[PDB]
Amino acid sequence: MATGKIVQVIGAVVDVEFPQDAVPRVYDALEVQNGNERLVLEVQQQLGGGIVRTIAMGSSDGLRRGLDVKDLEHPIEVPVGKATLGRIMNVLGEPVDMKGEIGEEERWAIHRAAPSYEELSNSQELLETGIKVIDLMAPFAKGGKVGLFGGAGVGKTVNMMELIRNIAIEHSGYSVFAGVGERTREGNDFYHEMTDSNVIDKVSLVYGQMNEPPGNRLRVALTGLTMAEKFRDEGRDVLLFVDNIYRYTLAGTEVSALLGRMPSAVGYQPTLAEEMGVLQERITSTKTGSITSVQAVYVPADDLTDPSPATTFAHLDATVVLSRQIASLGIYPAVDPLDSTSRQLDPLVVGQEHYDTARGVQSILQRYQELKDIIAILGMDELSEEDKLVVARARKIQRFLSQPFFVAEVFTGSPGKYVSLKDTIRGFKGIMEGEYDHLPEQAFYMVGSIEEAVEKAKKL
Amino acid sequence: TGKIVQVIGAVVDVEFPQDAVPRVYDALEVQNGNERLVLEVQQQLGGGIVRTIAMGSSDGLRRGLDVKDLEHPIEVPVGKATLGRIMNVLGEPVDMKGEIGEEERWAIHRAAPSYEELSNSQELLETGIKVIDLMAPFAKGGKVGLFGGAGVGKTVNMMELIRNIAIEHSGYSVFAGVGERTREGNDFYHEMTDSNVIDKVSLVYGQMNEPPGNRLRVALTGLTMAEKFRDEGRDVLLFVDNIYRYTLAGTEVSALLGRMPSAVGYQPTLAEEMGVLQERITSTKTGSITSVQAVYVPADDLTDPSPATTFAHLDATVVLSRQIASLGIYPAVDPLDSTSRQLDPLVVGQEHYDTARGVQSILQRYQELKDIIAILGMDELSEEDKLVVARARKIQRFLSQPFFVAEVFTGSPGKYVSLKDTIRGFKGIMEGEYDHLPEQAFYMVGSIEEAVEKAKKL
Amino acid sequence: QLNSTEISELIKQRIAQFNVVSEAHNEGTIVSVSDGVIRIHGLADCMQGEMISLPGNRYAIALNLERDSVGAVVMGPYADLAEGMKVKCTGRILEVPVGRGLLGRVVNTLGAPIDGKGPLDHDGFSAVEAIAPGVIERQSVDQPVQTGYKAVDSMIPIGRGQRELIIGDRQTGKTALAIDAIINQRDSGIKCIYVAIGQKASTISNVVRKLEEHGALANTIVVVATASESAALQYLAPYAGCAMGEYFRDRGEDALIIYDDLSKQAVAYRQISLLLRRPPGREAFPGDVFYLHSRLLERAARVNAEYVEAFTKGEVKGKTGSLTALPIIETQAGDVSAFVPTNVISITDGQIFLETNLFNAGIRPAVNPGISVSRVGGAAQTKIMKKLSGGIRTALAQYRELAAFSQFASDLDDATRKQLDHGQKVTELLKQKQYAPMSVAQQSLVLFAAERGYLADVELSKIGSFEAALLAYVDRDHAPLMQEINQTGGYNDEIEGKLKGILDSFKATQSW
Amino acid sequence: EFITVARPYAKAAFDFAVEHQSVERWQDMLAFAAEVTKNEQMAELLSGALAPETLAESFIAVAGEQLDENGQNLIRVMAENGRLNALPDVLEQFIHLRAVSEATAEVDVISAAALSEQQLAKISAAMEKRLSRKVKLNAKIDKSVMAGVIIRAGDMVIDGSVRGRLERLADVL
Ligand SMILES: Nc1ncnc2c1ncn2[C@@H]1O[C@H](COP(=O)(O)OP(=O)(O)OP(=O)(O)O)[C@@H](O)[C@H]1O
Ligand SMILES: Nc1ncnc2c1ncn2[C@@H]1O[C@H](COP(=O)(O)OP(=O)(O)O)[C@@H](O)[C@H]1O
Ligand SMILES: Nc1ncnc2c1ncn2[C@@H]1O[C@H](COP(=O)(O)OP(=O)(O)O)[C@@H](O)[C@H]1O
Ligand SMILES: [Mg+2]
Ligand SMILES: [Mg+2]
Ligand SMILES: [Mg+2]
Repeated sequence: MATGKIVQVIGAVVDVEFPQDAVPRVYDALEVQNGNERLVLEVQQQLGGGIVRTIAMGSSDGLRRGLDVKDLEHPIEVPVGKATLGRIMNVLGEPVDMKGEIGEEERWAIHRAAPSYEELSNSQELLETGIKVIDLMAPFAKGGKVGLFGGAGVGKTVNMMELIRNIAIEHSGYSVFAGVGERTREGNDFYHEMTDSNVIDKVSLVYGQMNEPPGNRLRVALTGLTMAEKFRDEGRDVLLFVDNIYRYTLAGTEVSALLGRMPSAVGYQPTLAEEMGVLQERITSTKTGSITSVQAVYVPADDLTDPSPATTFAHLDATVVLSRQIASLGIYPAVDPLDSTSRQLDPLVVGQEHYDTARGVQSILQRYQELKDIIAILGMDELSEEDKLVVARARKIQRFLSQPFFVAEVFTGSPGKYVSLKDTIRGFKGIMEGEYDHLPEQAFYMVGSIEEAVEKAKKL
Repeated sequence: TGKIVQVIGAVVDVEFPQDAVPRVYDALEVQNGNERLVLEVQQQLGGGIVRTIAMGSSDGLRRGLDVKDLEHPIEVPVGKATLGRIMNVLGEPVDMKGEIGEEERWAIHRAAPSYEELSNSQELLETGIKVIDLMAPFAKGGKVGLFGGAGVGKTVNMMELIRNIAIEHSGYSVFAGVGERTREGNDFYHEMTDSNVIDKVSLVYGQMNEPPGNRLRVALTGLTMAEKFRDEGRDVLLFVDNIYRYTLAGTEVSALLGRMPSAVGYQPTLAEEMGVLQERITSTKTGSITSVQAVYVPADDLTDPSPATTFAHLDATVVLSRQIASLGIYPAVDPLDSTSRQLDPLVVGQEHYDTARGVQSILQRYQELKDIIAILGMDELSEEDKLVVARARKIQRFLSQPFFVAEVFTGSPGKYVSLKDTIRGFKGIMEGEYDHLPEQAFYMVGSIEEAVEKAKKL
Repeated sequence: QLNSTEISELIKQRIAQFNVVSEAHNEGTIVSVSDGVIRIHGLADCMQGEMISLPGNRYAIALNLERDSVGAVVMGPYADLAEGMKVKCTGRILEVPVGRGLLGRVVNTLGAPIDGKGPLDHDGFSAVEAIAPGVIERQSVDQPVQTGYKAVDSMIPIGRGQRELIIGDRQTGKTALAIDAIINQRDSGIKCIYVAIGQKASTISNVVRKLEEHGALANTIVVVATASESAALQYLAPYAGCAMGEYFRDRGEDALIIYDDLSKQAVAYRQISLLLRRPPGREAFPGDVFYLHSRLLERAARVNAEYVEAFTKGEVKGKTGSLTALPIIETQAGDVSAFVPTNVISITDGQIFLETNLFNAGIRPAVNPGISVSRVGGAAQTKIMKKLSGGIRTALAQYRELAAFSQFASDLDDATRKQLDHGQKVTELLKQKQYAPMSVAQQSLVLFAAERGYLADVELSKIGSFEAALLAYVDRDHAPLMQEINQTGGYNDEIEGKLKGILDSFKATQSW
Repeated sequence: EFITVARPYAKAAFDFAVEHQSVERWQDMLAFAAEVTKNEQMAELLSGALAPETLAESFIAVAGEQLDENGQNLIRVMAENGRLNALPDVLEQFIHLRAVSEATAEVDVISAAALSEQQLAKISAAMEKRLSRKVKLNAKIDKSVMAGVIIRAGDMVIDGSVRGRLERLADVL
């Protein structure tokens, strides 16, 4: 039976009054028939006697005052497990791919407590991604978090598509993709790319699109986290992709403004860092399993300082910064090797070989940055006989960091490549140590592995 | 038949029987002692209360006074009888002459003319001002606006435009003084009366001494007379003394009307209060209104919400800047921000357009070099950037002009420069045919021949 | 302690009988009137978004459903209203005329004809507020929509189904670019819609006159919400326009919608929110102003042929539909951080940045290529343009990297001076006069001339006359090749050889 | 303080009581309600967040002195609006509206010593002319004033005391 009644509707915010025995608890889910169509409300606050303020998880239009409301006695809980692989779902765990009922065996509440510091295990198994620059310059372990920073159009979304494909095809690992505030065009591109590449049956997709109320865009990250945690508890090593943290923080700002809370530093909700900590602290490698994470984070207006990216940094273990200048010169992935960083790039974890190669590359490029302006003002024929060699090797290193992706084949028609870490170190060390001073620069552009550079030079 | 129940500053609350509550914008009346105070209702609150703005000094009002409901909006004299006479916001005569012999009275709240009735005109209007009708020519029947901070020239420029357009124009004219100095209103009234043009100008004055309601509604009182003259089939000039005060008076009253503040303390209805006025000051198929509006910009901030929302309502926008006036270059028009809807190759011909764009390109290129000149000095410029800079400074000088209404300031006699005579001078300066003259040869002259002639004396 | 519409006689009614009979949940009475917002007492069965019918023929939108009050906004002149007037709740939501017969008309946000040419010939009514097609009903955008501007069509492609923001300060050509994008469709098979928010009427009359001079008006719908119209009719106008574009989208045709200054719909909605006492956010904007624009712009979609078959109930088979959006935003002092630009830059698939320094320096259209982005990229280009723009991107990128030395250029080595004076020439090449749209053949020809070094010896002052002479020359001697490229966009060794020959023979025999 | 939120309720209660010629019963009913509001336990319940239609019923339960239709309905409305604490002021403004309707006034007369009962007769006769209303008097004694009398009628006062004369002389100098 239904035991509550709506008493206000103001935009997305609905007030419901219950008899003072049956007041729902916070985060409980209610249900009401908005016309011929069901609508569920998530309780945000218990205020006053009997009344409860909620955020509608759907279209608020068409609600009358006095509609009967039935309170589900559990939070929003979603299907989990193997049944969800290859499906698309909204924040409520309903299928939006038209392939019909999910076939769940179990449902979990999306609100749960983070693992205790007692239950964590530190591990240093480095993920191998298959991307030269990310493997060399920004290694990250299982259970870590990686942030892809940059403006718009630099390549965060296709870098995440490529990571998904590599992990799913080369390592057969399960993945979850939480499209917080997704653009429906990009969600359809992503779906068709994953089904074409034949990885879809190892990825479960959750979409809270932009055209939806704030609560959907806010709780989609928790739905994706809950599916990832169900896989973890099975003892697997899942990898959780969050398509934009910045839109998670904007959805939080919207929700906080609607509830009428007093705003904070730049219009951000007062609870910004606590929402971010509730999210980011469930992503960890427990003793039973692991959740790794890759997270795109838009930096608005390049400033790196407004509260959203400023508060995400406290949680990341590695950061890859993408620049549009590098992208415009055409060298995708467009990763900047001098600003990207990792907490795991030290000899005790990556070994002296990898650490030395990475610092060598950084040193060569940092010196080429010095030489660029002498080349500009005095011309190159004035450089030393050692400096001209540094210039040639820096330019070759700079070419060799680019790579053709398997998912970029739709953009350029060139076939993609997967490059192991062993070949990455071997190639960059060979370049730095003069073993390839006889090849032209363009033999390294979009090449893949180092043997393919010698195979390409013959064609030039 | 109603009682006052509150008095907060300029807004008064009145309580009426439930069946007699006045309509919005109807005018009430109160006997403020030995006075008669007119209130214009703004809101119908619940329960027979109504909230009003006082068209006069609010001091001395008790609670519980009895107010009388006039059942019509504010209504002003209008038409030919109101010509050459000074009037209140309430349409009462303020000069000491007798009653206005008006035949007809119009309510000051009106709907804008339909989209169907509008008209468009390409017919250029010529003024004696070099910079205005080079960079920002404007057309008969269109809107012009002068943007500037405090004390940069937007009243002197408007008096020059009055002199150059309004005496040499046959139809009637209307001048609305909205929240500016009474000294200037008296000066203008006596200039007109002493040159015997006063019988073609109608004056409405709601100056800065008056309480907020007068400054709030005086602009509508003036538009109503301009609209009457328009609908009679004539073509009219409408000069508004400072339209910013019309929104400032709304900001002063907004919070008392119980409305939440917006971006910089401005009323939440700023853009609507501004559009509902400026949408009825337009020319139509039955007659045309040509209007010049001075637009104060507070704290020299051209991005303040009020100038920012005003920009969109004008055809030609002339932007005056303090950093140019401080150089003594008058009129202090900023030619990299003045613009006009009329500046097209199709409207002003290819030569005028091409000269205007050449001037803009040189002056912008000069702006780009001002930092390197500031740090490293001028000797570090390439041999041709020095030429760009010298021509830019010559052009800066040459845009200056003496005005007939500024003789009181500089003594130098005014100059009237025809358009044909100025695009030639600027083509000359740009093409290089006047490099020999010093910069100061161009400062405060009329045509270019006066510059070549002034160089002879240094 | 302040009252909430507890007033003497309403209380006395309850004293007489507290549990008043359920006399009519269908109707209520106005208790307040101010600034275009009325508070209604009663209407127990009002629904959020519902149209309420007032005396006369006027309506209001119920936006606040509270404990004993409905806050509704009047969609028209409100000053006539008065307390105590009776009012009824229609079961309806706002709908607008829709159909093919609107092309060439001017209508207000309610679809009423306002040009005075007589009654509309609509094909039925469509709800203003509608949900966008889901994820599974889209199709990837891979068809070009041509603006005719060398700066845009080469480096910031727009594809059928995209949403490209035009953003910049006042008076920089935001409207000129958008209306040249409409004129160019005069014979492209794309229907156009131009919705003007908060503009003064004598500007709309002028752009309609320009659309009428060129052949464009007979192909476009104009939706007008002038500055004097109430806030509700300005805030709802973009949805009225999108509902008319969806008529074509949903039936296997292509449309293009240009929302003029959505930064003025946000201000109308801010006024409506602040008058309804809703919690102000940053810059006093309401909380859900992101959700205002998001559900507007997510309607511009490309839908697959199966959705079109299902929608038209089998009448149209095998055709995709498309609706393209070009919202316009105005940024005060280049501040893209402000609350409204920072949302719409995040919703859209691209951004065209118009800068006033380029506009003054003579570069028109004043596009800034180093900061504009189009996420669809080369997929929305004919392959000839995709091939030829790759060199323009890098020609300008290296120039942006070298720009700092332009003020010390005498000191530079000749190896870089060639890059710098090539970047200056390609930047001079993208300038273009207004109302002069270029067919893809002409754009590709000029960009080929630039890329393959043929401008290496033309002095910077003459680039424009070179381009004009080249296009005139090609229009008489090689009309068949242009007629082929315009029709197919292909690019082969043959096309490249023919273009090489055109450029060689022109630069040999002609002059500029 | 509820001076302002009490006005509508007092006005409605009085306009209703007049239609039914029960003004006296309504005044006693309000006087009882405003008393039950002051009890130690009920003032506790009125502050805690109970649902209106529960608080109202628990309040109704404590009064059989209210005519079940029209007094209880007033209680239910005031409870729905969350204003039961305003009753002590609804009572005052009801008494005021009554005194206005019946053209009655109540004058305090303050003096250094009690009056001779002929002075009182002339004072009442005079005030019933200063005011249209039939006037009661409440004589009061205060030895700060030392001669003459103070007449206070509403917010008007006539400062006939010699104490006033002294303080008003001191400030001429
Ligand atoms: N490609 C071009 N070449 C030359 N002039 C141009 C070009 N595009 C626009 N202009 C000129 O720039 C002026 C301003 O253009 P436009 O009105 O389109 O900008 P806007 O951003 O819409 O300004 P507003 O903010 O007032 O609407 C117009 O007079 C137009 O003639
Ligand atoms: N590796 C790549 N190869 C080819 N094109 C790419 C590559 N990376 C990005 N792009 C281009 O960049 C555009 C947008 O990239 P995307 O990752 O969506 O940017 P964002 O990070 O802003 O989401 C795509 O249209 C694609 O054409
Ligand atoms: N054409 C001019 N020639 C000389 N001085 C001028 C000229 N225009 C303005 N000024 C100076 O600028 C001052 C500012 O006056 P005004 O134009 O009235 O400012 P505002 O626009 O605020 O009224 C004038 O009193 C005069 O000193
Ligand atoms: Mg992205
Ligand atoms: Mg002035
Ligand atoms: Mg525009």
